[PDB]
Amino acid sequence: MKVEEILEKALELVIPDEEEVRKGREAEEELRRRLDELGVEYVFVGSYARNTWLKGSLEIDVFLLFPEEFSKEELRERGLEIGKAVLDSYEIRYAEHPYVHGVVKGVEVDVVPCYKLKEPKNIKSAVDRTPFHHKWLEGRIKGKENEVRLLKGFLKANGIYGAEYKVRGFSGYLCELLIVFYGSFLETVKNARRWTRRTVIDVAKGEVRKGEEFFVVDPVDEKRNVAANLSLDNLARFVHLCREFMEAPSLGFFKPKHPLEIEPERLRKIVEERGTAVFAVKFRKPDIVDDNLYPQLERASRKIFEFLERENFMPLRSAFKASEEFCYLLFECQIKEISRVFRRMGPQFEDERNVKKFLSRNRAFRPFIENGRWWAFEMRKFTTPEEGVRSYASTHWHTLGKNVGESIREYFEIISGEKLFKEPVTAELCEMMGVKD
RNA sequence: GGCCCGGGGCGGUUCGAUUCCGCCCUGGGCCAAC
Repeated sequence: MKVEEILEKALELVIPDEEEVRKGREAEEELRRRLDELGVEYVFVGSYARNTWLKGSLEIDVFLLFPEEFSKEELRERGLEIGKAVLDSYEIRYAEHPYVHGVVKGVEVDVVPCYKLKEPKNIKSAVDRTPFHHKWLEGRIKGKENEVRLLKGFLKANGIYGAEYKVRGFSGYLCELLIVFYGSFLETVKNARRWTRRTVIDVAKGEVRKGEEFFVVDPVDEKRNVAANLSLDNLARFVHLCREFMEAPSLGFFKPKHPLEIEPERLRKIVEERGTAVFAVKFRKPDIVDDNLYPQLERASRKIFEFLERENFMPLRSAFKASEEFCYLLFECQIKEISRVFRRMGPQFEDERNVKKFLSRNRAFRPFIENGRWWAFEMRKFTTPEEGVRSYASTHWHTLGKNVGESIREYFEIISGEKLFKEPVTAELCEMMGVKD
């Protein structure tokens, strides 16, 4: 029941079984013939090429090497022609530039056009850097592929594995550079417990130093940070997770946690006990990709959250959730209702000019002096958090992200009470309020 | 699309705004996309 014991059992959840490996070998085999029959210059990259793909995530990456001189237009057109001819079923995908996705003998395949270059300089898109990334990795990761899978499964089970915006976690590539550096999953974990928000891991120089931010320098390009999109809080959760695993190893660290759904009745009671204002802003999800949507959701929550704090509603935390249908921005505040009156600081008494202007304003209550300066009693246009956001969101829609903002400008409502407990947000709310059990 | 740094114009709020809330032009850096 010590680390060694647990990892043996974990490998079973991360390493693909013969029937999954075989399924892939057969797709690769068949895909190679289709490509060779056309005399196409390609290279298999990704975790499939390096047998480091996590169980249940089999997907073959085929990058087509195109002459340096070609125009981006050719790469896409000839690439679209090739993927079309070699796949059982195809579908155009769009990244920095479009490529093709499809299936071959039952397995997911990406046919990506890229430039064939020597020396990282002259990379025109991220996809061009990939070949170099693969080259640097194949000779060094060999032999440690299951250590990579253990790390992938760990991060996945704990909701931090992708590097895309919906996760802001540790990309696959980052995982492999980590194993090449520490040597194994256990060593990465042990040392990770010592990581700070200032850590810098330079793989090429086999060094660790103090920087201005968490920075894992790319072996193929010193100016690039592989963990660039690893959020500060996700970094923190990881570090904390390593301390815990080492303090009490468990196979649970590799098993996805159950949704743990709660009955809305119990949620209602908890919000009651808390005495806070819990509400959400609902609008229609713009028809855009997660990579453009989630950052907008993050911006939206933040701007409204900031409106809540300078307006004295004492917000505790915010959250958000997207469905096929709608989007929700969640909030919990300490103040359900504030007075209409509030004090406004005015000029110091010896300032005859401004004092005169400050008193020239007609107010309902008459200003006073306190500690050498004038203060005025003012009245608010709103006295509840919900009342405030309905105002803010109605006039500041344009600052809530291009798309999300435009969607809220055309429609939005603030839900609270029993009506909120009935939305597909009970999970986000429990995580927001720490609801344990 | 989001984040960072910088320019040129405005609106609102305020006794007082480069300084708070925002809107248009605009230069460069970076991130996700395998």
